[PDB]
Amino acid sequence: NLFQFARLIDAKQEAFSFFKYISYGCYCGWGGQGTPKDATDRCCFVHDCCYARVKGCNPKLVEYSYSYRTGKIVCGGDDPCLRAVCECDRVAAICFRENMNTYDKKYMLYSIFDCKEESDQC
Amino acid sequence: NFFQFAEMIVKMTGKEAVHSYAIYGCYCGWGGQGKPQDATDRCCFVHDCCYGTVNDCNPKMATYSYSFENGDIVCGDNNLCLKTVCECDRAAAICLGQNVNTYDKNYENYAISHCTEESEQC
Repeated sequence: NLFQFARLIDAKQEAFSFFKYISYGCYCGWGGQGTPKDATDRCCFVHDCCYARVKGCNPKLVEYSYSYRTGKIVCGGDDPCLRAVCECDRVAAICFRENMNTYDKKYMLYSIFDCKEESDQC
Repeated sequence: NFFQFAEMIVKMTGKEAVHSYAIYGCYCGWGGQGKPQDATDRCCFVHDCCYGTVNDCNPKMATYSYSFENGDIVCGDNNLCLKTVCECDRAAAICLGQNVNTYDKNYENYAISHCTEESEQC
């Protein structure tokens, strides 16, 4: 679930370093269209497009088991469905890390005059 | 998608559901763990199942057609799945409307210590 996603994102970055994705660009949080605006945004796309691969269980209501050891989100769980999800948060959380420098507030809380493009499919 | 879903709540409850609901109860925003804290919550909860069950398309990606005509929100996609993502969001924005008074300004921007509980099945 997204609680854990808020949690894993913070591990490489700082605590609460997630309010900036509640609504960022075309995909980070409220959104879902018009092709990315930058690296950051794509992680929010690749992450979206990741849950869709989840065969079986749902990603938003599913709590998985995980531990952050010496700077490595290790997904230690014996259920492929659940494990998967964790991995969508691990890969992404690591993504936004390195891409917090291409960051620009002018991609915050946006609408349909920036993401009306030819909506890239997963 | 949320872009589409936000504009729907924001068209039944004043002009910006994006906030009050970006993180409310246990199932409104960046969460989804535990048991619904109230109306708005049983809603935010019931929304994600509704989303969950759509297995044909991608609820988070689907761009459906709708219109707010007469004070009633109508869905215009025939694609039996696209007609659903809308119906879910649609009902959702009616759910969040008729219960705006139960809204407890004390449940937004939630932790999870208050939801570390069971993520009720659906």
